[PDB]
Amino acid sequence: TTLDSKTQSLLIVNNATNVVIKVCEFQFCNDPFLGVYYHKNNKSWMESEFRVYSSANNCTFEYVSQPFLMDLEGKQGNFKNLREFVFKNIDGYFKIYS
Amino acid sequence: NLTTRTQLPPAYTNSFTRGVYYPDKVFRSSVLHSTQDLFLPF
Amino acid sequence: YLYRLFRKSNLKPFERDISTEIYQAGSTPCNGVEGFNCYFPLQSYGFQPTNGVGYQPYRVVVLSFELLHAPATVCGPKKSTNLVKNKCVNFNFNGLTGTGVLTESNKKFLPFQQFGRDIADTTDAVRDPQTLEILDITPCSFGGVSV
Ligand SMILES: C=CC1=C(C)/C(=C/c2[nH]c(/C=C3N=C(/C=C4\NC(=O)C(C)=C4C=C)C(C)=C\3CCC(=O)O)c(CCC(=O)O)c2C)NC1=O
Ligand SMILES: *[C@@H]1O[C@H](CO)[C@@H](O[C@@H]2O[C@H](CO)[C@@H](O)[C@H](O)[C@H]2NC(C)=O)[C@H](O)[C@H]1NC(C)=O
Ligand SMILES: *[C@@H]1O[C@H](CO)[C@@H](O)[C@H](O)[C@H]1NC(C)=O
Ligand SMILES: *[C@@H]1O[C@H](CO)[C@@H](O)[C@H](O)[C@H]1NC(C)=O
Ligand SMILES: *[C@@H]1O[C@H](CO)[C@@H](O)[C@H](O)[C@H]1NC(C)=O
Repeated sequence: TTLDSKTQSLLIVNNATNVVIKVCEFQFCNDPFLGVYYHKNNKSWMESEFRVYSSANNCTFEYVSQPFLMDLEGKQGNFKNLREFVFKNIDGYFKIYS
Repeated sequence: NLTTRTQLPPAYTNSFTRGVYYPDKVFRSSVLHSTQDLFLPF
Repeated sequence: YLYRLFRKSNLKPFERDISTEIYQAGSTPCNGVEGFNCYFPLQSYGFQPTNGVGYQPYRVVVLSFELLHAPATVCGPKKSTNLVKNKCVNFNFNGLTGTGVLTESNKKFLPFQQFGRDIADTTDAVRDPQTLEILDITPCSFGGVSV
């Protein structure tokens, strides 16, 4: 609603290993992101920075699925895939269709 | 904070025949079912 | 044990609200602190052990569910039996109670689907709980009879 830790807030994030869903009183920064960082010793791109929220407290629901490895490297060319989702919020249920 | 920005007017696109989801969890075949719900207009 | 004394609007069903912003009873905002005409939205109950019946703490639980439309995971206390096939019984597939002969089928059920309904909206395809397989149902009082 306000996204300033005065009210609850849902947060869905794949951090390249798992998907985490947190409903927790985040105090967000103005420009959240994920920092992928590139290594020169090997041609491997990896996530390094997680600066979405400045805090997390007073919170009830939290889910983390199984781990998975995904190719977050820089792929050059056309978009080789499409992903569509629909989010609804009906009577206390947040429905995600994929 | 990130400041290397270049704002542009909001770009628009025509979305057509998109935003249809299975409205329930029941198997149903060879049926012209009709529903009323929150759907993305064509 | 606390309850939300003030909110600027009522809730929707099954919605939680753990906010603590000061509720501006008056028209003048008081910048989120306590004062006059703007009150703390939560109030604590007083549950003395020797206070009236209407003030005694009551424990409430609400079991909310939806019946016979999705793959069941919770089951009742009833012990299963062995189905009698090609003959009509008082079957019970994850709760439904009907009557009719059963038969095998080869329909391609999606994983999140567990029932299958025909044009008449009655059950024409079912998945057996213990054995993962797709079946179909027909009645047994069928066929016209002329005399
Ligand atoms: C962030 C939340 C998130 C959700 C809700 C999610 C759902 C999700 N993604 C899947 C596949 C997959 N999803 C992706 C990629 C993605 N799909 C996404 O929603 C996102 C954000 C990415 C990555 C940026 C890939 C690569 C696969 C499997 C291989 C493929 O489909 O190409 C599957 C099918 C799993 C299976 O049946 O084996 C689910 C349920 N994945 C997630 O990371
Ligand atoms: C959900 O959040 C929004 C805003 O965070 C609420 O909408 C506001 O409600 C207050 C009074 O309750 C009004 O003064 C504002 O004008 C409303 N703003 C908007 C954009 O609607 C909304 O009430 C909340 N939903 C519920 C059920 O309480
Ligand atoms: C990032 O993924 C790792 C490995 O699955 C997981 O342990 C961690 O919880 C995730 N990050 C956060 C903030 O949860
Ligand atoms: C909310 O967080 C603050 C600080 O952690 C704490 O004082 C307060 O008790 C918390 N309220 C709830 C309902 O958790
Ligand atoms: C800069 O960062 C601080 C805290 O991270 C934040 O309060 C402020 O809004 C940010 N300003 C801009 C222009 O991003």
